Amino acid sequence: ANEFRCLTPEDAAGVFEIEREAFISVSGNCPLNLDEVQHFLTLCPELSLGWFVEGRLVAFIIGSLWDEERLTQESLALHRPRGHSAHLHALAVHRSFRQQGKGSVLLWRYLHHVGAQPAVRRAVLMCEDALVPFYQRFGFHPAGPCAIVVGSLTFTEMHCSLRGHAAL
Repeated sequence: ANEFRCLTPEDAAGVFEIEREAFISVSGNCPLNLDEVQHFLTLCPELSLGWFVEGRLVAFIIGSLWDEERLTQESLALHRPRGHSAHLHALAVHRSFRQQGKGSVLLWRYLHHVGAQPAVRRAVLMCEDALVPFYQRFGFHPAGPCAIVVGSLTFTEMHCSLRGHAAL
């Protein structure tokens, strides 16, 4: 099979009860799902999207809504219901399906999925300088400052308008 649907607490639980799965095309910044994201599948499963092959979860993205122009340390673990931005918290490519383009395919679909919601006017995320060029492939642009620090690392804040005048 091959399905793309939102995640459930069950799914999350299924991910935690096994070994370990890859981060999006980056070493060092290995996958951190350590509950900082699990609660999102309770507060807002609509902002998650998993890729299932014959039922098996091969990749997923977990997000939440942000209601401010810029990201803050607290935003990274918050969900503001009446918010207009899809804050990406984790992009994972499971069972090592690395280098198969699955990360981009999922992301392309995720932005389209969340962009379909009338209130979600844009996607927002934090990322290591190394991954900046990557996120730019999907419409993201470096917003600027945003002094968020996961660990000790200084991340670049990325924004992606989901609303655009289609002409070509």
